[PDB]
Order: sequence, then C-alpha cells, then structure tokens
Amino acid sequence: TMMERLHLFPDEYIPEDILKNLVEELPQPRKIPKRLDEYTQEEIDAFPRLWTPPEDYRL
Amino acid sequence: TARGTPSRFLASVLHNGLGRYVQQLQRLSFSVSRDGASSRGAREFVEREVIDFARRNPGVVIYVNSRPCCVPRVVAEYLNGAVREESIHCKSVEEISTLVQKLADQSGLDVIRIRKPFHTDNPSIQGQWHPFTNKPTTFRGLRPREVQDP
Amino acid sequence: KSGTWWDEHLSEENVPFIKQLVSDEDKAQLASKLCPLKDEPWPIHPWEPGSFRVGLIALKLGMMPLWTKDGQKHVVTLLQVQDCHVLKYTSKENCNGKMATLSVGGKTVSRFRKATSILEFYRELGLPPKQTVKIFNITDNAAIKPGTPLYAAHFRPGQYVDVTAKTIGKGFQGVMKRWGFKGQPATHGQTKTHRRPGAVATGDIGRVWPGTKMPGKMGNIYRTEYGLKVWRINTKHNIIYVNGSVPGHKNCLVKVKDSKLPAYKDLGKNLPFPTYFPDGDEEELPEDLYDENVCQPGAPSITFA
Amino acid sequence: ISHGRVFRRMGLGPESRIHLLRNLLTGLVRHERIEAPWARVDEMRGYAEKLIDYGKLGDTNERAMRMADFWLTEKDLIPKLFQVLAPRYKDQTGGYTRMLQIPNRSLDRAKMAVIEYKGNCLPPLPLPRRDSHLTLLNQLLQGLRQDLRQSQEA
Amino acid sequence: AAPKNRRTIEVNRCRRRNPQKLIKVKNNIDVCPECGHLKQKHVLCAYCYEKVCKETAEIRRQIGKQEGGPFKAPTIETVVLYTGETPSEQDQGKRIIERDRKRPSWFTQN
RNA sequence: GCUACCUAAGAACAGCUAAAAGAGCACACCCGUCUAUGUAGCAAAAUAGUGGGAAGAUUUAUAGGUAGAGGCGACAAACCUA
RNA sequence: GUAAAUUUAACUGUUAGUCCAAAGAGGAACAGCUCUUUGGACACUAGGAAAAAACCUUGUAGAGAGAGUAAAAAAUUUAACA
RNA sequence: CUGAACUCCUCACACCCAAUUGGACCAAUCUAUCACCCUAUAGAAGAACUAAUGUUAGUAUAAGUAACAUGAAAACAUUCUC
RNA sequence: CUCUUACUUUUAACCAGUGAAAUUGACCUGCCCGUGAAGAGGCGGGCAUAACACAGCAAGACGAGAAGACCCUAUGGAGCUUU
RNA sequence: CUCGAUGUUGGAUCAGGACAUCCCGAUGGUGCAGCCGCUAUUAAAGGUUCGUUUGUUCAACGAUUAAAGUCCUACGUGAUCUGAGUUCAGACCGGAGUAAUCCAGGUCGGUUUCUAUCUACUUUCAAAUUCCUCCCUGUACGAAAGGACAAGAGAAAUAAGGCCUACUUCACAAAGCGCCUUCCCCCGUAAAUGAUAUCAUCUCAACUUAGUAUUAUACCCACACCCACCCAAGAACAGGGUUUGU
Ligand code: MET
Ligand SMILES: [K+]
Ligand SMILES: [K+]
Ligand SMILES: [K+]
Ligand SMILES: [K+]
Ligand SMILES: [K+]
Ligand SMILES: [K+]
Ligand SMILES: [K+]
Ligand SMILES: [K+]
Ligand SMILES: [K+]
Ligand SMILES: [Mg+2]
Ligand SMILES: [Mg+2]
Ligand SMILES: [Mg+2]
Ligand SMILES: [Mg+2]
Ligand SMILES: [Mg+2]
Ligand SMILES: [Mg+2]
Ligand SMILES: [Mg+2]
Ligand SMILES: [Mg+2]
Ligand SMILES: [Mg+2]
Ligand SMILES: [Mg+2]
Ligand SMILES: [Mg+2]
Ligand SMILES: [Mg+2]
Ligand SMILES: [Mg+2]
Ligand SMILES: [Mg+2]
Ligand SMILES: [Mg+2]
Ligand SMILES: [Mg+2]
Ligand SMILES: [Mg+2]
Ligand SMILES: [Mg+2]
Ligand SMILES: [Mg+2]
Ligand SMILES: [Mg+2]
Ligand SMILES: [Mg+2]
Ligand SMILES: [Mg+2]
Ligand SMILES: [Mg+2]
Ligand SMILES: [Mg+2]
Ligand SMILES: [Mg+2]
Ligand SMILES: [Mg+2]
Ligand SMILES: [Mg+2]
Ligand SMILES: [Mg+2]
Ligand SMILES: [Mg+2]
Ligand SMILES: [Mg+2]
Ligand SMILES: [Mg+2]
Ligand SMILES: [Mg+2]
Ligand SMILES: [Mg+2]
Ligand SMILES: [Mg+2]
Ligand SMILES: [Mg+2]
Ligand SMILES: [Mg+2]
Ligand SMILES: [Mg+2]
Ligand SMILES: [Mg+2]
Ligand SMILES: [Mg+2]
Ligand SMILES: [Mg+2]
Ligand SMILES: [Mg+2]
Ligand SMILES: [Mg+2]
Ligand SMILES: [Mg+2]
Ligand SMILES: [Mg+2]
Ligand SMILES: [Mg+2]
Ligand SMILES: [Mg+2]
Ligand SMILES: [Mg+2]
Ligand SMILES: [Mg+2]
Ligand SMILES: [Mg+2]
Ligand SMILES: [Mg+2]
Ligand SMILES: [Mg+2]
Ligand SMILES: [Mg+2]
Ligand SMILES: [Mg+2]
Ligand SMILES: [Mg+2]
Ligand SMILES: [Mg+2]
Ligand SMILES: [Mg+2]
Ligand SMILES: [Mg+2]
Ligand SMILES: [Mg+2]
Ligand SMILES: [Mg+2]
Ligand SMILES: [Mg+2]
Ligand SMILES: [Mg+2]
Ligand SMILES: [Mg+2]
Ligand SMILES: [Mg+2]
Ligand SMILES: [Mg+2]
Ligand SMILES: [Mg+2]
Ligand SMILES: [Mg+2]
Ligand SMILES: [Mg+2]
Ligand SMILES: [Mg+2]
Ligand SMILES: [Mg+2]
Ligand SMILES: [Mg+2]
Ligand SMILES: [Mg+2]
Ligand SMILES: [Mg+2]
Ligand SMILES: [Mg+2]
Ligand SMILES: [Mg+2]
Ligand SMILES: [Mg+2]
Ligand SMILES: [Mg+2]
Ligand SMILES: [Mg+2]
Ligand SMILES: [Mg+2]
Ligand SMILES: [Mg+2]
Ligand SMILES: [Zn+2]
Repeated sequence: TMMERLHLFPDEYIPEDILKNLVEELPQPRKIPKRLDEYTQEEIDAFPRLWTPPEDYRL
Repeated sequence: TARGTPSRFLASVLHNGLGRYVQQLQRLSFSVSRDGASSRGAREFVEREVIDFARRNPGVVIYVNSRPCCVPRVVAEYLNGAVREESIHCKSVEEISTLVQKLADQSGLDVIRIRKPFHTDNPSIQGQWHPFTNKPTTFRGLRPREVQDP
Repeated sequence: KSGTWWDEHLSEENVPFIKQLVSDEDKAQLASKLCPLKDEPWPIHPWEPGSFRVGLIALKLGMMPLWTKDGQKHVVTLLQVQDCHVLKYTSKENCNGKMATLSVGGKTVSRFRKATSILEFYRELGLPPKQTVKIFNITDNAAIKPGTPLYAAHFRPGQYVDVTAKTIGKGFQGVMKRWGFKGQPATHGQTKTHRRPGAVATGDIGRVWPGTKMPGKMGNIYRTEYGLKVWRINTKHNIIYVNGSVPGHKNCLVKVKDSKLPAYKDLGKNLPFPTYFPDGDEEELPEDLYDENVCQPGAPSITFA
Repeated sequence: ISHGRVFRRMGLGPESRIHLLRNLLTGLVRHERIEAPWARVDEMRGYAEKLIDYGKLGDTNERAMRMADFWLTEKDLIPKLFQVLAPRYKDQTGGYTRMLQIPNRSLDRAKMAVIEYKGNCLPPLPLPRRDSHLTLLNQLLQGLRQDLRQSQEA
Repeated sequence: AAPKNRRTIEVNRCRRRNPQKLIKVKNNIDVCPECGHLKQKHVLCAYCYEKVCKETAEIRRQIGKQEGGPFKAPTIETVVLYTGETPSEQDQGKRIIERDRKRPSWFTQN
C-alpha cells in the first residue's frame, strides 16, 4: 500500500494532476559539489596560490 | 483476556465530582438466615455494623430481610441502573464490612478493562497537531514547481 | 429474463424474409467498398527503408504439390483471402507501443451471433462483422483508411511471409505424445508403467520446479511459421500459395504478415505499398502470378538439356 | 483425439453397435414411432433415412432385398418396407423421419427422444409451432416486408 | 495414499458450497399453451406427450387384435376411425382401426 | 468333516498312435511352470492365458483309525480345522 | 565480615550428562570425538550474539500507558623505476 | 541516545526449576447433626483424566470419493439381438 | 527393440441411484538461503501473496500400513545338538 | 537425528545444478614453420554414440564420433517401473565342527502393497547447434614430405515448433518411417594517445578502438445471441459456428 503512494519519474516531467496536488519540496540529502568551471572569478581569486612553478617548466 | 472480554473508556456518571459529589450507591438488600450457619457473619454485621453504616450513608437505603437461605447475599443498586449481587457466604464481620464499604465507593460502572487510565473532553488547549502546524507559508501560496502569471 | 435468439419469435413467413434481408444488406455493404480510391483515400506515401506494411487474414483451404524447373517437388498451402477489410487504425501515441497499429478482420459472419458492442462497432464502419480480428504493427506512412478491402495480390511471388494461427488442439495428452518422452518398456516385468512420466524432480528440493514437462492440454495455441516463400498468387480467387505447411487445421483463419527474419528485411521495395489497389491499377493483373522457378501447368514437360 | 469421428461408440463393440441400431430400426419400421435414448435415436436416424432409399429401389433389386433382409430382423416387415413405406415417400427426396426430444427417462434420468416416420396413422406428436404471424413482432416485420416490395416495384 | 490431517468444516464448506457445485437455475422453462403445464423450450410437453402416448397405446392394442398374432404386418396403409365416422374416398383399400370413443379434438382426421 | 498316512467296501479315465507299456499325442479330471492382472481383490491365495500329468506310485465320493511329553511324514523341520 | 553448622530422629529420589574456559591423557597438536581434574553455564527467568539448551548480560517472582542502566553493530584494499 | 523480568519509582508481596520432599486449601458423593433456592461442623471413601496404537458408545474426516447395477423395442401380449 | 502409432472393449470423465476403507494433535497448510535434536509450510533474513472448484502428476509432507524381521540389550523365551 | 521402519546395487524414465571444460567459441605462452599437439586464461548457452561379455558401477573389446567430460543431487528419482545382484525360509559343492549348524566362498530357486488429504507442479524463450562437401588451393607455410585459416557456396544431422499434398500405418481423421520452418551477443585479451615518473607506459590515471544489445522484433489483444444444435474445441467447464433453428 505504501508503494502505491510512491511516484517515480525518470526526468523532470511530472503529470499535471501530480503537480497540482504537491505541497512541499524536501531538500536534497546531498549537497552537489560545483565543477571547476562553475566557480566565479571572485571565488577563484579568493583561494590563494599555493606554490610558485619554475619559469622554465613546460607544463 | 482483553480480547475475550468487553472494554470501555474511563468515565463518570453525570460528571460526578465536577459540581458536587453524589454517592452512586443507592440501595443495599441483605438476605440473612436466622439459623443458617453460613450466615453467622451476616448476622453479626446486622447486629452491630449495619446500624452505624446507615448513619454514615443517609443517601443509601438498606433493606435487611431475614429469611431461610443457604447462601446469604447482598444486592447493590446504583443510580445509573447497574445491579450488582455479591455473596457474603461464610464471611466474617470484618470481611463483610470491607465488602459493603467497597460497594459504597464504586460508581456502578461495569468492572471491565479500561482502555485509557485517563479521560479528557478537552485534550488540547493550543490546538491539535495537523500536518500544516509546523509548515511555513510561501508568498502567494505557490506550490513547488509552480509558475505564477503564465 | 429468459434468453432469446434472433428467430425465436419469428413466424413461418418471416424467417425466410429476415434471412434474405440481412444477406442482401451484407452483399451491398461489401460491394460498396470495392473502390477505396474513389472514397477519399488516405495519402499514399512511397515505400522507404525500415517501413512495415499491413498483412492479411486468410483461410487455410488445404495443401497442393508443385514442381520447380529443376525437378524438385515443393508442397504448398493454399490460403484464400475472404472478405478482408481494415477495421481500425490507432495512432502511434495512442497505441501505447513503439509503432502504430492497424486492425484487420476477415471471414464475414452472421450478425445474430455477435455482441451488441461488436455489432454497433461494425454498424458505424458499414461492414458485416468479421470472425477474426488481428492487429498489425505498421509505420506512419503505411496507414490505411478503415474499411479498405484487402486482396491476395497484396503479396507477390518470391516474397517470404509469416503465418500465425491456432494449432490443432489434441486435448489432454500424456508426456509421450505432448513432450515426446521415451516412456517405459512394454515387457520384462513393467507393472502399470508404460507411458508414465517417471521421476518429476529430485529428492533434495522437495518440490516440482515451475515449467516442468507434465501431461496437460496440447495444441490449440498460437504458433508462427517464419520464412514461408510465396510461390504462386491467384488473383481471381484471392489465394496465396505459401511454401510448406502452416499451423492449424484446414478452413481455419490465419494471420499472414511479411517475414520478420533478418535475411528478408527491406525486401518490400518492389512490393505494393501500403497495399494493393485493383481499382487504381492501370493494367489488370493476370489470373495467376508465378514465381520464376515454378513450372506452370501449361508449360511443356521438363527436359534436361 | 476424436477429430472427424462421425460414429458413436455404443454397445459391446462395433458389431454390437449395429445390432443395437438394427433392433431399434426394426422396431421403428413395425410401430412407425418408437422412443429411446437420444443418442441412440440420433445414431439410428441416419440408417432409417437410408433404409427408405433402398425401398425405393424396388423389391426386384437383389441388392435392396439383401440390405432389407439384414436390417429387418422380422421378415414380415420386408414386404411393408417395399410396399407401404417406400410408396409413401415416392414424392419426397428426404426428411422421412422426425426426431424430437421428450422429457428424461424416469429410471436413470437418461436423455430420451422420439422418432417416427412421417405420415403414420398414429396421433400426431405435439410438434413445436412458431409464433403466429399475428403477434406484435411479426406484424411489424410484415409491414416492413410490404414496404420493401412496394418500393421495389416503384 | 492417506490424508495427513483431518479437513476442517470451514475448508469443507468452501468446497461443498462453491458456485461450481451448486445447482444452476434454469431459464428455459415455459408454460405449454395447449394444457397450461410447464415444459422446456426444446423438450416436448410431458402432459401432452403422455396424452398422445395413452391414445397411441389404445390404437396399438386394437391393431394387435386385428392382426391376431406375430408376423402379421399388413402390406397396406392404416387408417384410424372413431365412433360416428365412415371411411372416406381416400381411405378405401386401407386397414381400418376402430376406436370405441369420440375422436379427440387434437387428433385431426386426414 | 481341512490336511498327513492308513483300513473296509465303491466310482471315473473320450479319441488317436503303438498295441507290450509307472509308453506318446490329447478331453474330462488332477496339478499349479511362466507371465500379466489382482493386493481391504471375486478370492484371509483368485482370474485370464500358457503349461505338468492324464491305465497309474492315478484321481476321487462314503464310513473308520492314529492326538499334542503325541500323531503322521516318498524330510519340506511338511501336515494335524485359514 | 557474616549465619549458618554439627549432632539426633524419619525417609524418598538422583546414581544412563551436555557444551564452554583451563591443566592434561587417547586419536591425527581430527571430530558436535573419547577419558579425568578445577570452575561456569544448561536440564528455571529475562535481555543480547540473526535464528540459537551450554558464549555474554541478569537472577526471587504482582499491578503501572514512569525512570536509570547491563550485555549489545567489523574492520581491512596492496608490487613503476635508474 | 536506544536497550531486560537488573535497579529505582506509586502500591502490593507465600504467588517462575526436573525427579523427589514439606505445607496450606478444596470439587462432588455418602453418613451423624444442622441447614431448607443448596448450606455448616465433622466422620467416611469405587473421592476429580487435554493423552496408556486405552475400553464401550455417538458422530466426523478421507467422501458424496472408491465401488456397485438393468441386452432392445413394444400393445407388457409378444418379438428381436447375443 | 530402433520408435512408436491407430482402432475396439474395460476403466475413465459427466448425469441419476446407492454408498466403503486405511488415514486424521490442532492447522488460517508458499519459495529461497541460513539456522536448529545436525534434511523446516510453522524459527531468522529476504521474496512471493484477492477468493474458491474440477481434472492430472508423484518431488516433499523424513507419506499411509505393520510397538524393525537386520543389529544390540534382557541374569526374557523357545526349537535343535552334544564328550 | 531416525529401529511404535528414513526401503539397499545396477538399469529404465525424467532430469535439476556445480565447472575443477571432453567437444564447439574467444585468447596468452611454446622446444608454436605448416598440419597435428602440449600448457594457461576465459566461457556452463548447446552437445556429450551404438554394441559383445559381465547383475553390474567399472573394466576389456568391436565400430564410430566435433566429443564420447569430471562430480553433486537421501551413493538424484522403487506412494513411477524393474529385481539380475544383494539379503529370510529349500537345496548343492568345497572347507570348519562330535553334532546342531556355520563360511565379504561359489551355485540353483525365491510374494516389490498403497483409491493422493496438503505443499509443489501441469504450454517459460517465439532468436540453433554441429558436422561434412565444394571452393579458396595444392595457395599461405616448408629443403622435401606434408599441408591451412578467413571469406563464399551447397548439402545434411540433432533439437525445438508445426503439418497431411504424396509415400507409409491408415482412411470423413489420427499418425511417422514422411514433409515444412527455425533469426542476436559472450570480455580472456590485443592495440593507440598520454600522466604520476616531461623518454617510456593499453589506464583499479583522466581517455580511444576491437566491444556489445533498455536482447530486437514477433505472438496474444473486440465481447451476455446462446434455450438449443453442430464442431477441425473439449474429461467437466470453457471456446468456435448457426445468415447451416424440419
Ligand atoms: C541386511 O541385509 C538387513 N536389511 C537384513 C535383510 S533380511 C531382513
Ligand atoms: K472367489
Ligand atoms: K476318522
Ligand atoms: K498407426
Ligand atoms: K508424492
Ligand atoms: K532405524
Ligand atoms: K551442459
Ligand atoms: K548379461
Ligand atoms: K502441507
Ligand atoms: K605507467
Ligand atoms: Mg482437438
Ligand atoms: Mg516404447
Ligand atoms: Mg514376478
Ligand atoms: Mg503386481
Ligand atoms: Mg502392463
Ligand atoms: Mg526434503
Ligand atoms: Mg468427436
Ligand atoms: Mg458404453
Ligand atoms: Mg483298502
Ligand atoms: Mg483313453
Ligand atoms: Mg503314460
Ligand atoms: Mg479337488
Ligand atoms: Mg499330488
Ligand atoms: Mg502325456
Ligand atoms: Mg481321540
Ligand atoms: Mg505324500
Ligand atoms: Mg533337508
Ligand atoms: Mg532347514
Ligand atoms: Mg534410604
Ligand atoms: Mg562430547
Ligand atoms: Mg561440572
Ligand atoms: Mg534427566
Ligand atoms: Mg531471541
Ligand atoms: Mg527484581
Ligand atoms: Mg527500558
Ligand atoms: Mg513489573
Ligand atoms: Mg516480592
Ligand atoms: Mg462448598
Ligand atoms: Mg464435607
Ligand atoms: Mg477413581
Ligand atoms: Mg472425558
Ligand atoms: Mg484416550
Ligand atoms: Mg459424506
Ligand atoms: Mg455419482
Ligand atoms: Mg479424492
Ligand atoms: Mg468410478
Ligand atoms: Mg459391469
Ligand atoms: Mg448387465
Ligand atoms: Mg479418477
Ligand atoms: Mg473409519
Ligand atoms: Mg482410526
Ligand atoms: Mg488465509
Ligand atoms: Mg495459505
Ligand atoms: Mg533447510
Ligand atoms: Mg520466513
Ligand atoms: Mg487436486
Ligand atoms: Mg513411513
Ligand atoms: Mg519416504
Ligand atoms: Mg521395537
Ligand atoms: Mg537373528
Ligand atoms: Mg542379544
Ligand atoms: Mg543382567
Ligand atoms: Mg523361566
Ligand atoms: Mg511414526
Ligand atoms: Mg538411473
Ligand atoms: Mg540436466
Ligand atoms: Mg573456467
Ligand atoms: Mg568460474
Ligand atoms: Mg556452441
Ligand atoms: Mg601463437
Ligand atoms: Mg539412491
Ligand atoms: Mg520416492
Ligand atoms: Mg533403485
Ligand atoms: Mg533374485
Ligand atoms: Mg557340504
Ligand atoms: Mg568368512
Ligand atoms: Mg522356476
Ligand atoms: Mg540367487
Ligand atoms: Mg512388496
Ligand atoms: Mg510399486
Ligand atoms: Mg497414482
Ligand atoms: Mg489446472
Ligand atoms: Mg575454409
Ligand atoms: Mg515433431
Ligand atoms: Mg609522454
Ligand atoms: Mg613528455
Ligand atoms: Mg606509446
Ligand atoms: Mg610501445
Ligand atoms: Mg450463454
Ligand atoms: Zn402441454
């Protein structure tokens, strides 16, 4: 019976009837880490450089 | 067992004890034997105990009938209409007095299982819990994933 | 509350009249569909790779031998198309599946032995009810308007088709006939054990595994024969000559569809699409279409030289 | 697998089946109306129809006389077949007998049927009759039939 | 093999009172128009068939009296006549069976 | 009164071969080899078929005899009222 | 520190033993093996180790729709080379 | 933090071991004497049955299962089949 | 037998009549793995799961039947043999 | 644990499972030229013969085969069967014993019951495996002898599912000895590019390829005429037909 109250959808699509009776959105249990390119320039500038690479290194 | 017997909730008669206390015992009918050996304690109770007991309970009418009987009995009738018959067969005067006093203190309701050891007509003062008691409201009451002014 | 039939309360005079009345109406309804292309046909798209067309429903007349030009003998089954019409078309969205479906019926039967819901379904369609209805999965470009008649020229010689029908039911049968078990010897002491299954499981499990071969109903189930070559087509009597045997007894209704085997994929380029329309055909087809290797009855005797 | 089997399995075997039908057939010819279990009457009905066909061949036909000799255990019925029953159905090409179901036998509750030769002297069986043409349903259909004929002529 | 345990009445009631084992109500029962007694639609009326058989038995007894022994089947047709009736033109040359009663209404003369 | 053996006095054994027969083929009859069925069965030992013997140490009716520390036994520790 | 002990009078039952820890013997430094010794538990309660006679926690009995606890959950991831 | 019948809390307290042993009560029956809508004090004894493949009787279960039976027509005269 | 098949009779199944027996602690009587007096429908962890007839099957219910005939035990018997 | 019973060999029947793989598939190494082998990794979908002797499991032998796998399942399965063996009562021989009697010594004979109450089950998948021939080719390889693989073509066997035109057992039909149809993948490794470690390095580094399928598709799919009759449907029930209801 409890499973009959559980509704699963693979994607962002939800039926209109299911959407119209929603009440509260529970917070996601896990905080999604941001990729390297998602950091703003202020955050990148905030984090200090830790080492000085040699000037003659090819990298 | 509890499943094989009836049950009820804790209650009183006419909300007894709220405005005033009314003794629920209404009538006691004794049946003693003049010559019966099993009625020896019953005769002792009538000689010295029932007269003083009647003084302390002016609201209870006590009927003592002396007739031949093998098993003396006392019948207690209450205001709510319940009738309880108890045997005083071969009981001492002290045991009869304890039994009679026990009948006077009872409310007359059925002596069966009581589901809850408490009763209240107003269990809540601040408001009974509902799923929205601790849920904050949102602006314009928008549901999750709802678009306003499409 | 008592049950009734169509001619329970009819008088002596009325029974011949009612039979004539309904029979004439059925012939008129069938004759009204003889020109599908003059009654606003649906668009006819050219055949494309990956497109699946509709099949037919045919009645198994019997089997007949034929000989090829190399002298080999091939026995073929005659499948006659009898009153085959497209009944209902369901869109891809509404089919609940991966392809659109086309419903096909055949072998017009009496209206007096059909359900009211079925009778009113055919009343709107304007056709007499069909005995058997089969569902064919087709692509969007192969859609055909309901009520369009279907003929045995829908298939052509050299094509491979699949035939599906209910097999001959043999009732409750033992393991020896149903599953081909070896049974027990007839002599040397056997005591009331000659056709019995024997052991049905091992002692450790303490149970019979699901799907264990046991006596029971045999036959009377749908089976499909794949890769049946079409040798001959009779356009006059609407008869399809399919290679080998097909499931089911004679005079049974079968489901004929283009073969699903990978070797025969995308061989519908030269086949009619979405079907065959005799009314719109420029030149009337000959009475019998023969495969290139089939010895026609009027052909001379085979000479190896 | 009794697919295509048209002959019932009755009696003690194949020969006993013929003798059981022959006794019923012999009784049918003499009395022109007999009652028996429904299955046996239905099995015997086919033979009764073909017996009259042999009677139409005439008593001068050796084959017809031999067939009548075997199936009529009482030899007084052989003249009856070729001189009463066969001339009776001279103008009929079939339907010599009518078979109707009667209530079940009292003893073993067996399904019983009555079979007779048409045109006998016995009182008629309570044949089932269709509804009269004057009933409400038949009157409506008669009016429909008249309308179609009038339109066809026009 | 023998039962491992006794089957209870609760189990037995479910099997015995199952609708497959219960008697089915018949719907093909109708009143015979001739006599008013009940009959089935595909079955001849019991009252009327007995009426015909009673008259048939009387006629067959009269046939035996005229034949007067076994193997006496006539080679001519048979006509049954009742009181107050005379042979017709089409009945000449046929064996005549006489019944000492008035002709039944349902037995139409031919 | 079953059965083992015995006593008195009875009965039965077609046909064919050989004609001599504890001889052969083969009914009645006696027995019970093999197989199937049956296993609360028709039967507390049977049915169906196939078999052994069938003028002899044969089979069998009637009455009698031997009794348990025993009888009886062409020894199977058989049989002596399942 | 504790409250038992011996003696006198009168009897019954038990006298076919299991695992764990420990010191040993037999076997094979096998056994849910066999035989002794010291102690525990079981053949009585309850909780725990999943289910669980023998390990752990805990025992003296009733009612309560109070409370504090006892034992009580498995951790671990590795091969370059002058 | 959860967690016992451990311990505390309100009230009460003889009220959780086999064999065995001690003790307090008691159903029904008969008798003495009471009692007189079913009892009392004593004396007595064929004095208490969820179990012995227990005895007898009733009735289930398997089970409406296994199994059992009447050649055919007909005027019940008779005839027919084998 | 390779390698079975067809038909008939009996049985069978259905209808009507009559009506047994062994058996039976109670049963509201599933599967897998684990556990356990060492081989679980009933215990643990999972899985499966509207209800109820009829006909088949013989893997299990350590199936029914016979207080194991084998083995050992009993200061329990008996038959037979004997220096 | 079971002696108030848990029935023993081997066979028949039906097989379930394990992989420590006999055959078929994919790979690494070789004292791998090729053809045949040896060894190791991976793979349990499929298959794994017929006979003489023996009660046999085995074993020996004959003829084959791509191969005639190893084990578990109460030494799988006797309320399915067999009873040759083994294992009662008869008897014989050798041997032991004064005898009774005995001998994992041989030998002949020797009753295999059960009407299914419960559980379980009674159409899972409708994708197929393998050999041989021709061809490649007398090519690759090799001193010679010898002798492939891949691709392609054809014909069979088995298994699964059907069918009756002929043949055949047969004859309104059921059958095989007859005919018809039968479709995807298998992961072990072999290679690039390139870091830790500026070379290199197929990478439990990020990554690329052989290299993969939401196993594709197919089948099934509507519903009181229904008293009755018929049926290629069927034990009953159900199902199909009756516009073939004198
Ligand atoms: C061993 O053989 C034992 N089962 C005895 C068999 S005869 C009763
Ligand atoms: K008998
Ligand atoms: K005597
Ligand atoms: K055959
Ligand atoms: K079983
Ligand atoms: K045992
Ligand atoms: K395998
Ligand atoms: K042998
Ligand atoms: K069960
Ligand atoms: K590296
Ligand atoms: Mg069938
Ligand atoms: Mg066989
Ligand atoms: Mg035998
Ligand atoms: Mg037997
Ligand atoms: Mg047999
Ligand atoms: Mg088991
Ligand atoms: Mg049939
Ligand atoms: Mg019969
Ligand atoms: Mg003498
Ligand atoms: Mg003689
Ligand atoms: Mg002689
Ligand atoms: Mg005799
Ligand atoms: Mg003798
Ligand atoms: Mg002789
Ligand atoms: Mg004497
Ligand atoms: Mg003798
Ligand atoms: Mg001897
Ligand atoms: Mg002996
Ligand atoms: Mg003592
Ligand atoms: Mg031990
Ligand atoms: Mg100890
Ligand atoms: Mg003990
Ligand atoms: Mg626990
Ligand atoms: Mg305590
Ligand atoms: Mg707590
Ligand atoms: Mg407490
Ligand atoms: Mg206490
Ligand atoms: Mg009392
Ligand atoms: Mg007393
Ligand atoms: Mg007593
Ligand atoms: Mg009792
Ligand atoms: Mg008892
Ligand atoms: Mg009953
Ligand atoms: Mg019955
Ligand atoms: Mg039964
Ligand atoms: Mg029966
Ligand atoms: Mg019989
Ligand atoms: Mg009979
Ligand atoms: Mg049966
Ligand atoms: Mg009984
Ligand atoms: Mg009993
Ligand atoms: Mg339930
Ligand atoms: Mg259940
Ligand atoms: Mg288990
Ligand atoms: Mg469970
Ligand atoms: Mg069943
Ligand atoms: Mg048993
Ligand atoms: Mg068993
Ligand atoms: Mg015993
Ligand atoms: Mg012994
Ligand atoms: Mg002993
Ligand atoms: Mg002793
Ligand atoms: Mg003694
Ligand atoms: Mg038992
Ligand atoms: Mg085997
Ligand atoms: Mg297998
Ligand atoms: Mg491996
Ligand atoms: Mg592996
Ligand atoms: Mg393979
Ligand atoms: Mg290599
Ligand atoms: Mg075994
Ligand atoms: Mg078994
Ligand atoms: Mg065996
Ligand atoms: Mg033997
Ligand atoms: Mg000797
Ligand atoms: Mg020895
Ligand atoms: Mg012998
Ligand atoms: Mg032997
Ligand atoms: Mg046996
Ligand atoms: Mg058996
Ligand atoms: Mg059975
Ligand atoms: Mg079923
Ligand atoms: Mg090649
Ligand atoms: Mg086949
Ligand atoms: Mg680099
Ligand atoms: Mg670099
Ligand atoms: Mg590189
Ligand atoms: Mg490199
Ligand atoms: Mg209906
Ligand atoms: Zn009537």
